Amino acid sequence: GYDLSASTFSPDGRVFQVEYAMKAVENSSTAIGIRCKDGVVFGVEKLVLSKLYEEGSNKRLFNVDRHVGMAVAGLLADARSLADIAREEASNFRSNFGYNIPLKHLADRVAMYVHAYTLYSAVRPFGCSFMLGSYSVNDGAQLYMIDPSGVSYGYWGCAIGKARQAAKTEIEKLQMKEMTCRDIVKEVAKIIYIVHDEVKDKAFELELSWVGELTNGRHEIVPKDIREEAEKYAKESLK
Amino acid sequence: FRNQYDNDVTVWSPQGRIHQIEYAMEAVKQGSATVGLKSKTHAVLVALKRAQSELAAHQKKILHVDNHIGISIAGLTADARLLCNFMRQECLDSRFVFDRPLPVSRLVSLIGSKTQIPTQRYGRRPYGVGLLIAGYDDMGPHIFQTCPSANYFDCRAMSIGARSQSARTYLERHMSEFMECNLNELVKHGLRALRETLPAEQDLTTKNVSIGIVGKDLEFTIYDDDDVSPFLEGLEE
Amino acid sequence: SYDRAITVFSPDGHLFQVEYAQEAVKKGSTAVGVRGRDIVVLGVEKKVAKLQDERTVRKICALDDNVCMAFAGLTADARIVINRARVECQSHRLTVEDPVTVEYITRYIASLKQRYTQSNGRRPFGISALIVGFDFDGTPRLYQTDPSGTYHAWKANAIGRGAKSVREFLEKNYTDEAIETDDLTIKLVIKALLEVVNIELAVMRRDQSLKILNPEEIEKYV
Amino acid sequence: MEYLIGIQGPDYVLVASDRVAASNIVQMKDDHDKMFKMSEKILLLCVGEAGDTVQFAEYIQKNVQLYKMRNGYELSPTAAANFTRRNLADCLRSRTPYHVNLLLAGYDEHEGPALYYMDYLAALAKAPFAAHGYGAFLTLSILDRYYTPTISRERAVELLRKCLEELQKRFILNLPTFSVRIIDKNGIHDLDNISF
Amino acid sequence: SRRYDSRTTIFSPEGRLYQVEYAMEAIGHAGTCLGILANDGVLLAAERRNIHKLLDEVFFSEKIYKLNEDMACSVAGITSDANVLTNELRLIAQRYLLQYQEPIPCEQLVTALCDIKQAYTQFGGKRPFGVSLLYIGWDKHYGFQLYQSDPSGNYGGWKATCIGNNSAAAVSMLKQDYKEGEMTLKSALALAIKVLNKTMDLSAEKVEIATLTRENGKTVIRVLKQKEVQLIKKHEEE
Amino acid sequence: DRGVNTFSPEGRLFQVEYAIEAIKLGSTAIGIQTSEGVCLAVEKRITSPLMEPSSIEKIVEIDAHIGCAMSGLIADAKTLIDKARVETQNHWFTYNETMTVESVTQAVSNLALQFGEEDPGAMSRPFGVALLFGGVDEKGPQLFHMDPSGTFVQCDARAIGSASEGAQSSLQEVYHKSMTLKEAIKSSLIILKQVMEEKLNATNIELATVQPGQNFHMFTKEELEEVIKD
Amino acid sequence: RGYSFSLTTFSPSGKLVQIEYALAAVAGGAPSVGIKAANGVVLATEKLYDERSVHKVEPITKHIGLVYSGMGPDYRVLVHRARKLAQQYYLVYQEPIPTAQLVQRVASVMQEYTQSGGVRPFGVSLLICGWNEGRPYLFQSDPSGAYFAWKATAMGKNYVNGKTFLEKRYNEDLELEDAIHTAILTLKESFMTEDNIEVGICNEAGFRRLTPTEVKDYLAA
Amino acid sequence: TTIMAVQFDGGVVLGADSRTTTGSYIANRVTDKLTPIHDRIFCCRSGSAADTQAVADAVTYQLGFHSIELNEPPLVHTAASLFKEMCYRYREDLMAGIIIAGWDPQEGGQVYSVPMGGMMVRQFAIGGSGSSYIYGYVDATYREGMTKEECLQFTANALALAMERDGSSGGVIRLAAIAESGVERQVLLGDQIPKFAV
Amino acid sequence: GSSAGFDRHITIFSPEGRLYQVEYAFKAINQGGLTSVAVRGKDCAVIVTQKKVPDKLLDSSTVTHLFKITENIGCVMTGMTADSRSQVQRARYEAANWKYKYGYEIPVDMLCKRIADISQVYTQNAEMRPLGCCMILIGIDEEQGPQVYKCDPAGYYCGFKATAAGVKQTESTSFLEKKVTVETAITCLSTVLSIDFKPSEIEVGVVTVENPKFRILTEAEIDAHLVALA
Ligand SMILES: *[C@@H]1CC(=O)N(CC)C1=O
Ligand SMILES: *[C@@H]1CC(=O)N(CC)C1=O
Ligand SMILES: [Cl-]
Ligand SMILES: [Cl-]
Ligand SMILES: [Cl-]
Ligand SMILES: [Cl-]
Ligand SMILES: [Cl-]
Ligand SMILES: [Cl-]
Ligand SMILES: [Cl-]
Ligand SMILES: [Cl-]
Ligand SMILES: [Cl-]
Ligand SMILES: [Cl-]
Ligand SMILES: [Cl-]
Ligand SMILES: [Cl-]
Ligand SMILES: [Cl-]
Ligand SMILES: [Cl-]
Ligand SMILES: [K+]
Ligand SMILES: [K+]
Ligand SMILES: [Mg+2]
Ligand SMILES: [Mg+2]
Repeated sequence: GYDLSASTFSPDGRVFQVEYAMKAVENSSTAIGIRCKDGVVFGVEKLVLSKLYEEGSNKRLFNVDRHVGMAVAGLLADARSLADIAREEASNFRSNFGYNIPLKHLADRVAMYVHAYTLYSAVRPFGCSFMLGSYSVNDGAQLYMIDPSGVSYGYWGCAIGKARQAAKTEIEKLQMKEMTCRDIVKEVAKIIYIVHDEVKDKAFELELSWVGELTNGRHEIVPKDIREEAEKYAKESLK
Repeated sequence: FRNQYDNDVTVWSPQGRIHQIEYAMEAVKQGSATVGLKSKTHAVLVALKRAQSELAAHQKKILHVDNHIGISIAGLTADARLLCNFMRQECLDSRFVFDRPLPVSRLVSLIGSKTQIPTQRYGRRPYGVGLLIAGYDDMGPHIFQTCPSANYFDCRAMSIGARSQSARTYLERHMSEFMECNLNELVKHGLRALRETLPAEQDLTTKNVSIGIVGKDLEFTIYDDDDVSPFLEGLEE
Repeated sequence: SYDRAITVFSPDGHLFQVEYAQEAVKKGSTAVGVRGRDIVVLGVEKKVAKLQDERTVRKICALDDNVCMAFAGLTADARIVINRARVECQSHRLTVEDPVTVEYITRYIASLKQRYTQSNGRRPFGISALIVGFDFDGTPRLYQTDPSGTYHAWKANAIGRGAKSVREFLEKNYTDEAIETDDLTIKLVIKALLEVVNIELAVMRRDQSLKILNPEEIEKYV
Repeated sequence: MEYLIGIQGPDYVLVASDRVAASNIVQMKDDHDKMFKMSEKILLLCVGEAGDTVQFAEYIQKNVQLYKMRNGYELSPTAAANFTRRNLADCLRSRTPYHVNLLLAGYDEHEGPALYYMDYLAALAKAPFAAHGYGAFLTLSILDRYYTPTISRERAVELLRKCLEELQKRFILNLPTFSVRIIDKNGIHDLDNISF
Repeated sequence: SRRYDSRTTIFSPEGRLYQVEYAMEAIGHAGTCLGILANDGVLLAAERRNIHKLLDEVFFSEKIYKLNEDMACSVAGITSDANVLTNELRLIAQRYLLQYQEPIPCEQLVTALCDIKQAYTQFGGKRPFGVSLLYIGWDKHYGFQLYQSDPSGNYGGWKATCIGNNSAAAVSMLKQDYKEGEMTLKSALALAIKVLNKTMDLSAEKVEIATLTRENGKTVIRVLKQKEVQLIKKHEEE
Repeated sequence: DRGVNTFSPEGRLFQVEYAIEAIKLGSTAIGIQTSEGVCLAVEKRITSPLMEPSSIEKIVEIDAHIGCAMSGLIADAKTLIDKARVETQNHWFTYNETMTVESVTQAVSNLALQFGEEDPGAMSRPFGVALLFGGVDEKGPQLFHMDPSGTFVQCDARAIGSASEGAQSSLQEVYHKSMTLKEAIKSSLIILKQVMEEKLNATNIELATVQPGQNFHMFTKEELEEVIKD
Repeated sequence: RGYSFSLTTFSPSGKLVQIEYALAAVAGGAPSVGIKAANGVVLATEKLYDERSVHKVEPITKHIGLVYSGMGPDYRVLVHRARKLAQQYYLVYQEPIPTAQLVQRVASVMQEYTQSGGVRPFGVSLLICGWNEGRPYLFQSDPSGAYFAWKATAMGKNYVNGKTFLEKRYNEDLELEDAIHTAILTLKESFMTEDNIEVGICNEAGFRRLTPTEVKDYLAA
Repeated sequence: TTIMAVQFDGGVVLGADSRTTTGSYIANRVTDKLTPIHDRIFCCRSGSAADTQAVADAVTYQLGFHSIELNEPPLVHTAASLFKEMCYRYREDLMAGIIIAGWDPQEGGQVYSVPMGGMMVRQFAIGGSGSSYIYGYVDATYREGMTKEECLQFTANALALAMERDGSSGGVIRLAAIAESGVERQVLLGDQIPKFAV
Repeated sequence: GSSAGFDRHITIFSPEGRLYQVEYAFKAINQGGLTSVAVRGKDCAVIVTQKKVPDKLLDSSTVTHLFKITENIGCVMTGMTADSRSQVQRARYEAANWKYKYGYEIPVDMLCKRIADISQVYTQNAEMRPLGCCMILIGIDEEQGPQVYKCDPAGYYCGFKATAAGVKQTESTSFLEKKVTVETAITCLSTVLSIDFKPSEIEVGVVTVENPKFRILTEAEIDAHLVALA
């Protein structure tokens, strides 16, 4: 009975409420981020739960600043509120300091907010993990990932959700450092099609966004035509 | 193995679930069925209204929010009015400040942000209400669905409430022809879907059906009683 | 500050904290009220030591010049309610320039008690009160309040330990003959108390203010 | 302007006040009463700014009455005078000062008669006799001239009458009638109005 | 959190306040303390729970507190709670003197503190104060007075009473021996020793006696010196 | 222990469920809406002959055009009645018009579900009372029902309290749209008579009407005797 | 945010168990000794570490010092509060706070944590020494907020044995030099270098910790 | 007071007089009006000495903490922004005219004016009561592409001229050069101060 | 090892006067699976810690347990990562605020004391948990020379000649005791883990009397030490 409150340690020094929130992420479908030569690309396996939904419903890719994208897995309502926290943090930074928030600083700030929800019986931990991606000439490409505990690290490649371990195996095969975003979108599409459990979950939409030199440091959705080319490449690669 | 994990909205279960949110979602399933669908020009809400007895009026299900937005409700009536009031206020605020209607998708975002807050705070509870939102703006007609979980969905068509699963089945079967329907055909599609929720003996009447319509050149309007007769008249058994 | 919901509904529509407050009343000394023709009488059981100062521990208290009350239950809770009512009697004289009606102050006391059954961080008051006095037209009045905040007017009533027995006695004994004179009105109260019982008694007459009877005068009736 | 006067004798206090309520150039009331009964043996006489006078005096009144109901006995005149001063002094530097001048007259069973003078700044002084208003300027010297500590109630009334006649003669305002009251061991007694 | 809340301010199914009753249990295990009213004064007699040989004794008293010019008190229960309450009594007395420029009547001081204790039983969700107090005093209304208050915020006036250890046995002895309206201070003293003789299980180091009298229209509160506490020798003869 | 804002697995608020149960501890109240007006009738339920029947007030005036019958925990209702009275006067002040029966009912029901331990000292629980609002506005005579959940609805005829299920059956049999007010008064008195524990007389019931013609009228003892005679 | 209910409550037998459990933390602490001499007071306590980096014997003012048995971090809180209370007094009265006044105010803080919402009591007992009115003082303050004036006492592990040892070897006429000797011997009963004990003295010249050199000299006796 | 800052290729030069007056009494004749805010960021202070000292101390705190969090040398523009935010927010309570000048690896040598009212502009800049008298001089003398040595001379001359005419300016000339390699400070006193005939 | 009530869930005393929740916080430190070592000499103070990069997809430059608090104060964090970062931010805040208020750099002992005092609060207030982490601070003091300080979740703190934290704390303490600076720290950590490190497998931070500014060694700088020790 040591697992009811985030203000309670178990006898072996664990905080089970945080671990239980992480399980909610593990039950979500997979999102991946890959940092390449000149930017960052995001892809999401977005499960189609109903044919009644519009194509574009329940986006899991967000702009949190003009230069910052965010990819989420877990409880989507919690993720949306974290997107708002991040947006407010980027907004406030510009007001105070007079320039665009560095990605590392934004990650740190939002992570400390996430962490604050792991200490108290008064609130519960966020049931979401997310990736932040950015590009500028001065800072280059950066990709960070934050989990429900509030841990924040930078990555060359990252995956969150139920097929995370399987996604990483595929990502490790890439020499992403040498590749352009154009090549990476195809690889991201590919990896999502590989880790997709076709037997268990039917129907998914592929969601793609990027930020890099090619977008002039602006986080944008991957154009439809490029997205379709990536889908066709991923489909034919899978045989 | 569930007893101690299901009383507080701040308590995660070992399976990575929140039981209070799930229980709140049961509340909308207890509500009577409502259907929403859209064409390229109109968004329509259709709702079944309960009455406890013959001498009682049928409970309202469709509410005006702004000239361009209306809602249908399923679940706790009190939560529905609390949310309706918030929505009305947001629309007023937008027109006051910007002198233009609040885009429908922006309002839904505001709802999701608002309804998420009590899901993370001790001693608070989720909103036990689901909404179908019909709107028209610069991006055309819209049907949104909001959940006690504070999640929201952009829909081609949707149904929530009791026995709504069979309304959803109808909608999927016919949704390929919704976009090209005129208003009359679109409402009939909504009525047919809602009729699927009824027991085999029960029928749509002017007492139990409520219709809301918003479109390109029509402000959100609610049709009740004698006003729903034109829509029912051309329906095949 | 402390915001726990203390008084809550239980499965049969019961408010347990209020019912428990009513149990605290039953542990209290018996108090009897009788409304006469031109008199109102309160009588209370006193359980007392020989070494005790009688003046300090009284269960009959004046709220205003024209209103007094008796109580049964938690004596500390009673002191709080009495002093709240005393403040309210003065606020009324201030704002309306008239003395309070017996009904007005009853209504006030009752709504105070009701609030403590629906407020966070508080338990209900564990007292019932009998409130007596006269109105402007010289009509005698007797009201009862209880922890739930319900109030009613009575011809005669009892509260506290063995209130049910005393009530059943008064039902059979409250007639025109019993309240025909002032002596028989006081007697009926003493008889009502002697049914479960060392007694304190007070009388209030039309525009004459509260008069507490001497132990020698009470010994004459017993 | 409003006039107040008090005269303390051996076992009584005599008090009087004008009965005019003025507004601009007119008398609006000629039977005004400026005396407030605090308890059975205490009178508070209050003059000054409109609104402030009745608000303050009635506040003290209800509080003195509440004390009696809570405790079963009354405030002594001295306790009531200090209570009054505390309240007025506390409000002096607040958002709600009261521009009132007061006499408090009372009889205590153990202390005998008492008369207290208080100005709007809330300075309190015990006096054998005192007066408020512009009328005080014309009457205080008559009191100084004729008063003795052993003055009888009969003489006090005639000495009051001398002061009031001086106002008729010499004072520029029309003050034709006065409330007169006396406090002793038997409580507050209404005497006849002194009229011109 | 509703899980960890012990709910100190609720009714039991019988209409009882458990915390109040458990507090009164604590008091019954505290040092014996009794007060006796007489025609020419009041006294407090307390059992010292100090008792250790290596204690320093820096104050004029250990269990008897002066409250104002005309009042003292003694306590049974949690010592630390008593310190909070006695400080508060001094504040109330001073607040009254500021306002009225006369000393607070004894009953008014008792009522004011009891209102604080009552509040702790009704709201705030805190534990009550585990203190019973005996108050002695003189005022111009009722002269010499003795009061007792308990954790619920109930009080009463007494001609003689006892709180703390073996108080039931003490109250029995008082009923037998106390001559109502005929007690002097010298005979009250005698009765106090006699009562403490039976209830305590007597030395001058083990007791503390304070008297309150009137001299030249002024209240005198004095704690008897060890030499005067001659009173133990005067009893053993009887 | 659980919080006041806990959902059951069936998606119901426990406290609201329990508050609705408390209505069944209440005495029977009846309302009938006709084209000639609305009538309200309530069982007083005298518990002792020593109690003054006139001190039991279960029909109250909200405004000149609106009455209110209550059932359940009567002490809870007083604060709801005050809110209704104040709100009608607030509406008059601002708009210089009478507030509709529906609008009054709506305003009172806004209070419901506004409970919870999150200040400080706000409502800790729902109100354990049901209300019948009967009055006349520009839409004609109207009767509304509101329960502890804050749900309100227009009713042709409604019974609340312990014997409401049986009384509602009787109402559905006797009620018709063209029914006069005098019939409605007699109908509800006949129904109250059969569902009451005590024998119906002129002292143990209350009756009030609101008509397009005249203001809220509480029936006097003599007026009740006339209606019973039949 | 914070809990508003007490975590210390009365048990059916009238006990406050949290306070008793707090005293169990004290009794499990390292031993401390206080001895009031005729012309001073001495406080003594048992302690890769840098022993000079943290101290158990601590000045509050120029004339008041303190030591503890129990939980070190809880002690630091009370040290900070005591220092603060002493300054608040000085600002008003422009006079060093009497030892007894300091003890009373600190004990009052300790009482708060037995009643206030969402907190546990302190798991420390204090020994406070001071010099004012040309007279030495020694006080103890327990987790409940109760305080006692002692001629000599011990707290922590083996305090029961320490107290009877002192009862045998302490007289009132003993001066400060001798009091230090007997205080060290009291710790020696349940134990030694000048690095593992701390000693503070208090006389007319005020309160100071004995230097490691000074302690080394007393150990030579 | 006269304050001034000039950008060159690879850094900035700052300068100020040293006179602090109460009315027409010189309370401090050797004031230091060039305050370091970070390793390579300075501000020149004019207006209320209370206000500019308080604002400078506050910004130093803010920029120092910010710099640790980011683990990088701060931008001059960031320092200027922090001054602007405070000077604008409390414009009704402040009497402060600031010049912010320094070097960062991103933008090099930069000069920002934050005048009374709390607007912010990149510019060379002059401020203080004494600056009125040298507007014509600086407008006539300034040349694009000046070396560091020329900027020092330009600043020394301009300040000297202002110091002669403005009773509220005078004393010594404090100069600072800021570049990648660091900060170089010097004082011109007596004969070292440029002289012009009457 | 007895228990009563909620003494294992919140920081109240157990029957023997223990705080179980505090003890569990020490267990939490070991969940990281890392060990850190700090040693001071006359000339410098050094911190060495393990750097485990299991993934490869991690940007290893962002994987660190060494933190600059001020220019002149560095620290190593052992335990829960997010808890650690939070305590680092607080230390940075306290240090910046000290400089602002007092006009000189915070002493290492004072910063450590402050963090420890903050941690004490979490051991006394029931509503939050202690942080499952451990902080070791290094810096040069003007008078005392190089300093090494450590504070724990219990709110204890101390200065050391040398110390360790994490999984092999006890084994490291044994090693360091037997020895009584950069070479010592690396050797100690290599012995208790039985590894023998690559330059990428450890992190090293230094402050010296000649160079007070906290410095993190590069991979090449670490290698020159590992090659010399070989
Ligand atoms: C949210 C999504 C869903 O299926 N429901 C029930 C109809 C919601 O309210
Ligand atoms: C902190 C570290 C140390 O050596 N001490 C004394 C034993 C502390 O309390
Ligand atoms: Cl959902
Ligand atoms: Cl549904
Ligand atoms: Cl009146
Ligand atoms: Cl009863
Ligand atoms: Cl005093
Ligand atoms: Cl019902
Ligand atoms: Cl709480
Ligand atoms: Cl400190
Ligand atoms: Cl020292
Ligand atoms: Cl700073
Ligand atoms: Cl300017
Ligand atoms: Cl300027
Ligand atoms: Cl200037
Ligand atoms: Cl100069
Ligand atoms: K000059
Ligand atoms: K804690
Ligand atoms: Mg005014
Ligand atoms: Mg200024």
